Amino acid sequence: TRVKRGYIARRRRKKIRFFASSFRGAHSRLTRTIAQQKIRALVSAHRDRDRQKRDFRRLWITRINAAIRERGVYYNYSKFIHDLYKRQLLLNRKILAQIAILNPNCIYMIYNEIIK
Amino acid sequence: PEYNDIINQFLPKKGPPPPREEIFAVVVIGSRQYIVIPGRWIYTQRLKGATVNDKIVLNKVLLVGTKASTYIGTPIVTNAAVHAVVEEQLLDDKVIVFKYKKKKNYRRNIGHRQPITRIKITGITGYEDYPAST
Amino acid sequence: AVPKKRTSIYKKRIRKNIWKKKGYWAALKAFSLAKSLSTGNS
Amino acid sequence: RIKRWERKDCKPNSLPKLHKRHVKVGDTVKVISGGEKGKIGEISKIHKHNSTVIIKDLNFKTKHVKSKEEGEQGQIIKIEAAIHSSNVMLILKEQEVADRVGHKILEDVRKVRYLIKTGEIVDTPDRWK
Amino acid sequence: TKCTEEWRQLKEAVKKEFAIPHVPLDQRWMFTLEEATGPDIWNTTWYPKSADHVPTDKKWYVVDATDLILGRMASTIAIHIRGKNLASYTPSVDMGAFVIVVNADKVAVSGKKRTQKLYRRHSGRPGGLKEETFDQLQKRIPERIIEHAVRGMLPKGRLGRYLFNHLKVYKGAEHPHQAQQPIDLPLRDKRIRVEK
Amino acid sequence: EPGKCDEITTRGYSISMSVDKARRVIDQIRGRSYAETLMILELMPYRACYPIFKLIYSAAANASHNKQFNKANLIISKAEVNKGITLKKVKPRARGRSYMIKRPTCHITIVLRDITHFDSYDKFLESLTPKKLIALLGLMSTGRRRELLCGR
RNA sequence: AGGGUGAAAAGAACCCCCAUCGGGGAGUGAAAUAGAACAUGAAACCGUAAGCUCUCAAGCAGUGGGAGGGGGACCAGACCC
RNA sequence: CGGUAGGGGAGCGUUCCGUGUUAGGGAGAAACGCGUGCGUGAGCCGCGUUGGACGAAGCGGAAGCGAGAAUGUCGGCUUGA
Repeated sequence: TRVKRGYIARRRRKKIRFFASSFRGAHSRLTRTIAQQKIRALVSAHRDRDRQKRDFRRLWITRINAAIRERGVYYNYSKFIHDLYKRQLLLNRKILAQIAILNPNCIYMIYNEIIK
Repeated sequence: PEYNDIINQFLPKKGPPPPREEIFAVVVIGSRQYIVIPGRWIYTQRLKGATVNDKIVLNKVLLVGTKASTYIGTPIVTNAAVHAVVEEQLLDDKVIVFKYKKKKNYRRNIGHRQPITRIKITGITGYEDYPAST
Repeated sequence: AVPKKRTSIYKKRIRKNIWKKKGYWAALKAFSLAKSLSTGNS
Repeated sequence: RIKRWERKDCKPNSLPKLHKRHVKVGDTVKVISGGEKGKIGEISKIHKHNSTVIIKDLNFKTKHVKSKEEGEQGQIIKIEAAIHSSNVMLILKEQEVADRVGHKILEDVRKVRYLIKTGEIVDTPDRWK
Repeated sequence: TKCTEEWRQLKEAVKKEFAIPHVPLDQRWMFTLEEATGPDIWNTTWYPKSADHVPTDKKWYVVDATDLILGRMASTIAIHIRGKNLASYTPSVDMGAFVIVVNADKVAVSGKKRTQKLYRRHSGRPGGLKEETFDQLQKRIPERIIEHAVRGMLPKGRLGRYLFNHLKVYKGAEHPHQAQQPIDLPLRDKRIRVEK
Repeated sequence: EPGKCDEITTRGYSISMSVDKARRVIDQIRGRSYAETLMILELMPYRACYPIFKLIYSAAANASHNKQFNKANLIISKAEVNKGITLKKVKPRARGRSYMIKRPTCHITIVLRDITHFDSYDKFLESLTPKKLIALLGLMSTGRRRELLCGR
């Protein structure tokens, strides 16, 4: 019972190639190099999904800081966050920063009535 | 007449897509905040116990807004409770998790489709509390 | 002496296209002569 | 092409092999199978090694005969073709019916090929008896 | 050519107009929600559309650098070029203002920096390192001193070059950008002006 | 559909001629007048031209006989040169080692094209944009409209 | 080392380019996107055509974010380049 | 519930056999190339084009049964040009 391989090889290497078919140069069209590269692509994806969570937060913090410094001359992000928790107020950084963009009136309003 | 007809039939023109109440809120669901406005849908974590078509009220509304917006002193405004309807509980698009280590023959590939839920917001119940906005 | 890798692709295209442009120049010149062939030349 | 593998199978003693066959040349036959079904003709030439007979005027087949010698037109000669014995069958022309052939020993010493269904003899044509 | 060109342009205008009428685009000021209600701007972090940040609409600033601190000024300048100034910040794009510096040759520096500080450029040769002092260079080309201090604080990379151009240093007091009405620059620091 | 009868694919092939040396010549005549092309190919300084010239003239004669349209109308639309069937001689070299030299071949193809077949239809669409003459529900706007197919 | 035109050679009369080779019409055939280098015809490699896009850039070439542009004879906050 | 050597458990496919000269198939099988289905994965499953006759399951069985590395090996085709 001789068993030729035939079908089973490139039916998977097509699927391997389906990933890399946006890649630039040799990486897109060379079997074993595609196989080497796909892995690395997936690894960089998995790695950067966790970088995502901290990096968006880090952007938001900068946005909020930039927004809040335009009020009083000496008022600053660090103080602002502790002033939120002093009054018991569970707005997360995403919302705060995005309202700071899309409706600065509302940040003015939150800033006004947190101080007292 | 004919001039106004055929062209009108072929290339159209758009109307202001709905009435809209235009009064936004900020809800907390799966330990995760969302700006939420009525007549409008959202994706969330799969709500354990929720049916396919089944209306619900979200009682964690940390903010409301309009012409005269209204923050919160504590958490939740007080008796404000957002009114919504569950649509469907389909799974998310596949995220490929891939463990890899260099040279150790340790390639380990594993998909993951997190179950989510689609919900449609019907209306914000009015606040009647702490009017800010100057 | 010897090449370290192959140029492989894209670079070889860039190299060949200039050579084909040599051909283009010759074509222009040969086109110009055909009008000279028509009428006069004494 | 001629095709190299597909030729007369030589025996051990350098001679091609042949098939007994129900049919002979001085014979009228109806076609059972193929494109020309039901048509009634005669056998003319008979290729033994293939089991293929040649019926006169039946396999109507065009041929573009190119001019052999001079600068002239040639012409499209519509010729016959071969046809396999299994497809043809032996017609009576009394009841005008097909058959399946069988042998019998007659009072006249010779052995002959009668039919089934109006079992009438088919053995007094060509060289003859 | 002419016939087919005009006809093509008549179609290009119409197809341009067909899309311009498909979903519309604000500026800043604004209120959270509107009668757009297309893709979710609200639960997806803001990212600027080119329609916003065009180079004409950008603010301007002027710094008179006389009797100042070189580094302390430069940090604020860098900030105001980046856009960390503005709430609408984005690391990937420049949404920051311009800066104009005047009396760059009268900028001040603490300690014994007027002699001891060296500015080095290396030609790119086996010999040529050329090293000259703060004051020696200031006598010749004072523009650099501010310019060099600023470029060191801007993010080096494809963007770093583009948004460097926005700095405009000058030798003297007067500047040729009266057309733009460049306003005065705000200055977070106590040490920023020199003791005198 | 947009053409189909605006052409005749004469494909003279197995020409004993390297593909790159054929692409020197054929890259110049991709989209020219046929008259002009012939004037070029006889004066050009290349071995490459002769078999190309033969195929251009054969293609144009073919077009004039078979489909019966004017040689003064037509142009060279798609010229294309592909790899043929390679032959391999094994030549000797110094010191006993041996290397191959190849006799390369080619497959040349030329698609000619009449300018003015679908001109009656195209010149009629000098009619300016907001027109939509809705006669047969949509009808025959099938003649290289060229600029857009924005028909949503 | 070098098998597989078709069921049947029906293997292309005639016309055109033309010294040949070969090609396009015609004709045969179920099919000639089966023409003898002929059956299914993958990859590398070589092109041709269309959509976007690089000439102050620095790059194991991907990945997360995504400006601006383009769609698919099927009206999507959806999807693809 | 990190994991190299390494041990244990649970699977997917490959060709062939029993069931089966099964139904499914010249109103289109095997193949070949594409999928805005599915699965933890190996893989599965529907599609109408090219293709022109083979041949799924399910329950079982057996191996010339899975490849990227061997200065592997045979064939093709590059680079240097």
